[PDB]
Amino acid sequence: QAVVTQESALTTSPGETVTLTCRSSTGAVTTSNYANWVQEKPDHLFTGLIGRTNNRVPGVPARFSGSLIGDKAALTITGAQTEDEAIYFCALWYSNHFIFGSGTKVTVLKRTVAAPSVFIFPPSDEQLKSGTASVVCLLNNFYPREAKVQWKVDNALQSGNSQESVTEQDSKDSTYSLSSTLTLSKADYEKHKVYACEVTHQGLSSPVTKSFNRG
Amino acid sequence: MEVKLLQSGGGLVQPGGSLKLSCAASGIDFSGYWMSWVRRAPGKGLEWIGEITPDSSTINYAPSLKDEFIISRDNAKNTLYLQMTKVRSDDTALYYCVSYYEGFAYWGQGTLVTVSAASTKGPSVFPLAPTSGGTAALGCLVKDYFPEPVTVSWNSGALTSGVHTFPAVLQSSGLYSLSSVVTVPSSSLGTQTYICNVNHKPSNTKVDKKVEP
Amino acid sequence: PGSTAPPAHG
Repeated sequence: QAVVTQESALTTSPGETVTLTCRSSTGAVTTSNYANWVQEKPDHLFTGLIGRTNNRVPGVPARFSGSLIGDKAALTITGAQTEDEAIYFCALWYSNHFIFGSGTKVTVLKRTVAAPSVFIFPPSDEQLKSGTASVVCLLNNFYPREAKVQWKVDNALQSGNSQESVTEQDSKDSTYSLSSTLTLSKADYEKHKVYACEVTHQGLSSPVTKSFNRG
Repeated sequence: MEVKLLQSGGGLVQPGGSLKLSCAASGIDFSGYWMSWVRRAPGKGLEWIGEITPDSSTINYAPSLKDEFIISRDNAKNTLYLQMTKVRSDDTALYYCVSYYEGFAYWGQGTLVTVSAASTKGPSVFPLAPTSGGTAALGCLVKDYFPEPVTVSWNSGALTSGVHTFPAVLQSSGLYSLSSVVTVPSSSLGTQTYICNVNHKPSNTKVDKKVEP
Repeated sequence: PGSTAPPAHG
């Protein structure tokens, strides 16, 4: 029952400075919280960067530094490199246990922004013949990674009934693709008529909506 | 000497069962190191499980997990142990042992623990039937299978470019669902046949499915 | 009694 909070995501260009913050729900973050910073690169490669607020793990480059800014813990990456693109987790010490924060996705721009191509797929008639309907929305070849998918049935926003998946960064394109599935009972699916996927990404100046009607 | 924390243990375990994970240290004086266990679950982040001092005088746990895990070590065997008891779905994750050097300094390769009462089930494979600027998108939905993994190919491997097989998601039913997608010229929608070849080895299931407009 | 490597917290 302590929550450590961080920025969802941060975007930078190679050579600029990134500042990540780490907040405690109890109150101010002090040196008695011994803020720890851990990095996760793709394929679950974890690296310890900082421990005890300020102490670097030996051999970690000095361009990573830990500090306190006001009532929070902070990791600063000065001159962030393409190599530093990763998820950064902070852990705060609370007397007898560590709590990790939810992590921050730091992007180091290696290419131009690419708007996703958005496609929508209605349930197959085969899957309908069983008691389930799944509508799939595909966001194809977009950069950077940050994207939002909203599902809407007859103009109504949905919740708790969708799950999404993302590919790893493409070898060639540096892009991502995303697949979101909305699952309904064949009855729930046949009760309403219009199924809509709303996509927000930085390469789209306004949200894109892909929609189909039943039949 | 190159350092290495070699982990062993893990796998699929039924709700309420118990597991023991081992972490053998190589290349350091294991005897003078604080050791710790953390875990990484799909929708969650890193979660700290606990730590133990080199002499085992002190063993600290996360309050929410202290009645489920037991950390121990045998310095003569250079090994650290994590004992899991009465496990539940939320314990599904990759578990890591870490060596403290001013921070989480040294890490093991990770051990996957999957907690589920689900039975082996082959997937059902539904089409994702097809358009953007002469480009069309089609695919297959590989739904309701257990356990992981699944493999997906297109046209027996002859089709590869423009292919994205996505990570599976775990549904509330306890079964996995996965999607595989390909973009192609829409020219081709009527002069090429597209088939996805799905292999779920755990259940000896192989299904070929044609995607048509 | 040998040393102890510095822990991630104090």
